[PDB]
Amino acid sequence: GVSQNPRHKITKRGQNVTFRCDPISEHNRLYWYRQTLGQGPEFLTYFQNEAQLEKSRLLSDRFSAERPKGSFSTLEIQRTEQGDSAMYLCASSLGREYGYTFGSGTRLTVVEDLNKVFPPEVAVFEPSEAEISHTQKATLVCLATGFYPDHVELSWWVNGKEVHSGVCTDPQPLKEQPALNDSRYALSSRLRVSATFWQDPRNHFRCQVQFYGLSENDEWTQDRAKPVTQIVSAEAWGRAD
Amino acid sequence: GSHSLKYFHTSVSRPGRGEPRFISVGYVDDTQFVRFDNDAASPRMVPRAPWMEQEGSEYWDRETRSARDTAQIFRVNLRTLRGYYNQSEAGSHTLQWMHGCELGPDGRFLRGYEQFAYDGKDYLTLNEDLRSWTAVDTAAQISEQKSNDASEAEHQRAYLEDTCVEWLHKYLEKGKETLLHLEPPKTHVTHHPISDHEATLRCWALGFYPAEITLTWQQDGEGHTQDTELVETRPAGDGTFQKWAAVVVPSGEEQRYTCHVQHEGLPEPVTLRWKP
Amino acid sequence: RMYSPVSIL
Amino acid sequence: KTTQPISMDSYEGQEVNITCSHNNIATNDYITWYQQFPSQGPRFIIQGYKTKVTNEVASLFIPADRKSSTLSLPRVSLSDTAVYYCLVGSSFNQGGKLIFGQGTELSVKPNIQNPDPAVYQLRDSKSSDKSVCLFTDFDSQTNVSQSKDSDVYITDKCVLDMRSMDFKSNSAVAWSNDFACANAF
Amino acid sequence: MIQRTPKIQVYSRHPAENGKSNFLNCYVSGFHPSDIEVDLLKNGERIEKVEHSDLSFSKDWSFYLLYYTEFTPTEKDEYACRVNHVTLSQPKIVKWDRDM
Repeated sequence: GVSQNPRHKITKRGQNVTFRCDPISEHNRLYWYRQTLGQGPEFLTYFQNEAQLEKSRLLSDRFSAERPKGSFSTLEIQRTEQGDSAMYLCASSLGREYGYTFGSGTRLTVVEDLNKVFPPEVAVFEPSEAEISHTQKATLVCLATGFYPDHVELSWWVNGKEVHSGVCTDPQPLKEQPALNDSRYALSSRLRVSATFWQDPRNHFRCQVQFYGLSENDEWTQDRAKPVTQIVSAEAWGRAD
Repeated sequence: GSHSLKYFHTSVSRPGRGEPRFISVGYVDDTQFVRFDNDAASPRMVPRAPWMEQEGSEYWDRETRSARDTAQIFRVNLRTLRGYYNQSEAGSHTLQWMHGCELGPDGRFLRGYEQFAYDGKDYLTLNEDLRSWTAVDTAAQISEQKSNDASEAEHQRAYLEDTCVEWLHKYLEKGKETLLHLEPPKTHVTHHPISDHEATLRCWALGFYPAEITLTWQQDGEGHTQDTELVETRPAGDGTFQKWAAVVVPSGEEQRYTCHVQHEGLPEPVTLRWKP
Repeated sequence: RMYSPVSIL
Repeated sequence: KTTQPISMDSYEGQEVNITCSHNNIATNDYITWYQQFPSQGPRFIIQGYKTKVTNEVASLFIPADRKSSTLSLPRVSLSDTAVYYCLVGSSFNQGGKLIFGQGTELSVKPNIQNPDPAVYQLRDSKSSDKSVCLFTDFDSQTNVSQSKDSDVYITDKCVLDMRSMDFKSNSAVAWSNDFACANAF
Repeated sequence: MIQRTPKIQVYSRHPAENGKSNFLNCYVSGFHPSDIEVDLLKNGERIEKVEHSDLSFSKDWSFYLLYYTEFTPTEKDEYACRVNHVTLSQPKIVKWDRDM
């Protein structure tokens, strides 16, 4: 399919950014779209080979695409603003219609200052024995709190192996201070398994949270720990209680 | 006065001599008006007719884009076809694609046709109803399937019946100076003795447009009449066509040979006798 | 005007 | 240009009917529907001109008037829960330059087999002083009210599926930083 | 695969008149594939400035080209067309004859 670099980008207001797209090989057309929340993708620009054809009427001259070699393409946003914060979707096709495929996207958040960025703190909470006797089941809950922005990937890991049966992460986060616009986020996740499977002493649980935050490129002059890209994890074991 | 807009696309592979050659040419009636050729200095759709010279860069951009699209898909299509027929990578092979709309005397849409051919033979052929194909082959039957699913949007009917007609009507109004001008043939007879027994009479039509003509020879008497040799109509290289018909007649009898010429540029059919 | 293909073979 | 519903509400195993509205559709414009799952890019599902069409994924019905068409989803699953956008146009003028609306957010919920609205308290594996509240096993036919005071925090619902034990259930989460888990609703 | 032998027609835009400005034509048609060589000869030696038409074809998918140069025809000057194609066992030469 279409592939996008990177899947997550944070950038300070007023600074430049450059996503990249690598289309399905042999597709001679590549399109850039921009999608904000609760909205269909808006068309930005496209190419036939390396030739940048029609360029949207409503497009900032901050925005500007390149497809040298008519293969990969790079969208470049200059002097970033709040509104810019949106999913940048890539698309590739064989002429006007056939094989029309969208990439998964690059999520962009423009923060008014880097200091607003915080990594998540993660806890796994064991099941209630109230629940275990009554419903004959054991609902674990994972909890990532105090991260900004919302660039986190939360998986479950039973005995070294990722799982999707029983799992439920929230659709989008909720805000800790729903008023102040750059609020810090929190997200939950459940893993329900059989009463007997949580009561096995040998059965290991682990709630992983991949963060996406600053990278070595980003200058950090503050007291506290630099809020870098990291994986923050939390575990539980089965007990015969 | 039965008019046409027709396109002719040719794609030819060249294993390890670059990627496939692609050429497009369009025709109003019997006048070529546009070329595209992906080798030649500019890989762009260009005018081949003085009247196309004052379409702006909008028009040419669209047509250039449409051409590179067709080219790049036909590069793929050759590899597919090579696959279905199980032919080596060294063989050069040919994909051809042709379509046109035809109007009657009255400007009433008459027919659409669109057609594909691989290596000379009919490959895939659009039907009367303009929404369904006939495949010659087991392999074509794969391509038949794939072209039905996607052309349930009636893309051919849409083009042929509607877009092709509209644009025909447009090219006719732009070119009319040259195109709707009926150029009657300049017509004369030539005598070429063989023996004292027989000469050849040759009836010439020269410098005519359009290219639909009839050259017939007839004989006053009850005598035999040797087979006429009709040469196939041929471009002057300046817009107009040439044709000739020839008999060998017994010497003496040459004034019993009358040559009739039918052409729309001619008020009524002309009749022409050798006169030395 | 010509038209580019929407399907392939 | 075309309007549809901003959202639509379904139950599992059902058939769902979203209708696009294209009164000024061109004579040769055709109707083509995308399906965008949470996070992933939009995916082509079905295109139609005037004939009714039927693929694995779905079926598109067009009436004569051609002023409105209706994508119809069979035996809708939990997975089949996305935004469904309706485009009206033609490659021929578009250039593959797609124009998307707001689309229609499709929710699919499970038919709650044994309604059993409970509440439970769970202990932080590592520091047992701190906890979270679990509203679970409840009916789909109910809104989960937001938080009230400063530092009460309450999530929307979240359908989970236990495959090798054919049991779908609901669940939500509250926590605070006294405050009994006995108070929500 | 189809291979069709080309059909040749050497000739003149205008009726030939010794000393007067004219155009020599060669009309290769009915052939397949596309791959073709064409020279106009002046007394058995190649003319080195010949134009030609954009490759086209017909109902039957056979190709047709018009090779041409301006010439000045005379009494004794011999013009022909040398065509080669995979289908021709050796280059076919067709002599120009102002009466055909």
